[PDB]
Amino acid sequence: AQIGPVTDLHITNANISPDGFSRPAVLAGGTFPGPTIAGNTGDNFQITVFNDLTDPSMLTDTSIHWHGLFQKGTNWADGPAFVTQCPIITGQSFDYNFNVPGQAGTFWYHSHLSTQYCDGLRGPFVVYDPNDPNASLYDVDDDTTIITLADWYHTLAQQEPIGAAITADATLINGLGRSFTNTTASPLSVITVQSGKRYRMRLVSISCDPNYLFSIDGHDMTIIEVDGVNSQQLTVDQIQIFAAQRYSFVLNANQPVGNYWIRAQPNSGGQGFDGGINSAILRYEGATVEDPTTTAPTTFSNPLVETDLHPLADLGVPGQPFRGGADDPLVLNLAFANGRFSIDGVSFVPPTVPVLLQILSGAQNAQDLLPAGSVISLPSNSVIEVALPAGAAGGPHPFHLHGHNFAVVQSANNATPNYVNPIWRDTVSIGGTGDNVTIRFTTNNPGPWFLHCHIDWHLEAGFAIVFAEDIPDTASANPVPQAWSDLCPAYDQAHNI
Ligand SMILES: *[C@@H]1O[C@H](CO)[C@@H](O[C@@H]2O[C@H](CO)[C@@H](O)[C@H](O)[C@H]2NC(C)=O)[C@H](O)[C@H]1NC(C)=O
Ligand SMILES: *[C@@H]1O[C@H](CO)[C@@H](O[C@@H]2O[C@H](CO)[C@@H](O)[C@H](O)[C@H]2NC(C)=O)[C@H](O)[C@H]1NC(C)=O
Ligand SMILES: [Cl-]
Ligand SMILES: [Cu+2]
Ligand SMILES: [Cu+2]
Ligand SMILES: [Cu+2]
Ligand SMILES: [Cu+2]
Repeated sequence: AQIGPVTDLHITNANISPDGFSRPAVLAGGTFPGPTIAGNTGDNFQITVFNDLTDPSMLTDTSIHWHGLFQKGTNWADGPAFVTQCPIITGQSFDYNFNVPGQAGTFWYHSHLSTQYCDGLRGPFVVYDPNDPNASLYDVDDDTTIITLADWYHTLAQQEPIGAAITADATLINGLGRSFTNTTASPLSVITVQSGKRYRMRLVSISCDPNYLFSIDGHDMTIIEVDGVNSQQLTVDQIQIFAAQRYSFVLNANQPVGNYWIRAQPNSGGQGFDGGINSAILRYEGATVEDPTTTAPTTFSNPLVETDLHPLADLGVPGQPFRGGADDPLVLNLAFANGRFSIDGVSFVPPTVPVLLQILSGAQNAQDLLPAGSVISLPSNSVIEVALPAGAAGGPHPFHLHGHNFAVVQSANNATPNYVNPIWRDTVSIGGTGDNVTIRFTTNNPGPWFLHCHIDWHLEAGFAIVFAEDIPDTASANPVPQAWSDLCPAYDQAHNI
């Protein structure tokens, strides 16, 4: 079952074996992935997070972010550790109490402390629309139509050795899949459909790192939502999905009753499908309980290309139709060297006092805010442009902005900008060497909003900045509950800070 919008959520340690290999994990709701948190557009979510963690090898503190939800007036509830709160300590709980006005779509939640989400704290978050403009395109849309794609590691996140390459050991689809090495025939996930019906498949990348080439043998996929944003219908036969992105697609169960491979090929780790790695099963009702015998094509006919997507609504693009045509046009220098990422020459290291708390205590320009050089102010009620030119090692980097979605004025692998009708989304691949992926948004949400690469290993290695949006109105716009005020004193006492 789905939980919420008002629910408890316990964070525990447990052993799991999603690929047949046992290891300890950090779990929400006792499962990997965690349970789906759900409600309707405009609902009040009250998610009381109980930190019950005891194993220090995966950190006993936690903080949870609700990825893609704007948190307008509730910046304190956003979750990034040392940006909007101090972590919750073990044996304590915290009520994330917020509203989702004006949003409906497919989201997710994840730890936002260190690389802890990699250790298991990740799950879907769905905001249904009772008046969804896409409702008539499908018949079924429920917990059974959510598809999560996850990377899974045998080595614990905190135990990844300095100086060695990090790659995953299995791809998990709906929490199950097979290991790339020492493969065993552990159970695969099954997604069941009924011949003749149409399904809103909610595809969620909960990856810590790889992008996936997602496909379903014999089928094609009609995209109707991108990172929470309704799109015009776009039919594809493969979707390259980067870490933290979401799509809804219509799956028409229009093939013969049978079994079809679901494929998710990561860009690193195991290549191909030998032994059933990188795989799940689409099973029609009435099919034999056996593995598919289908193949992929050598070449896909209609892969997703981001510039092909367009909003369903007339969203346009803010600003003027040329580079720099914004109130606050930025170009970030995104770099990597010697194990650390930087933005404009500064590698992100979380501060002792959360950015939001520094603001509430009276720091009132970004030069006053710590970490020095990692916080950039944005003016209120302004069009912002951020160019994100690629080139830094470890690409393609999926960049994500908290508190906002954005128009993707320029996409990967295409030098032409689009000031008319590009998709809006919240996580975008910045592409490859020489690209100039560029985003736009308007500043109508006071508070400190994290901008970072969503490859969690890169975030940990510094690939982030904080946009302190409308510093002057942050305090008035974001009244804080006592429990939030209590977080840092409890954390600092527990940690002898
Ligand atoms: C990406 O686009 C930005 C503008 O959005 C370019 O920024 C300009 O950079 C030149 C020097 O490279 C400066 O003289 C300008 O002041 C910048 N802003 C402009 C023209 O609007 C940036 O060069 C582009 N990067 C790449 C790698 O193509
Ligand atoms: C590269 O990106 C541009 C801009 O998004 C794409 O150009 C648009 O193409 C569509 C489809 O033919 C036209 O309706 C628009 O008028 C174009 N807009 C602009 C500003 O040129 C282009 O198709 C993309 N290239 C590829 C190969 O997909
Ligand atoms: Cl977000
Ligand atoms: Cu986010
Ligand atoms: Cu995120
Ligand atoms: Cu990255
Ligand atoms: Cu984030």
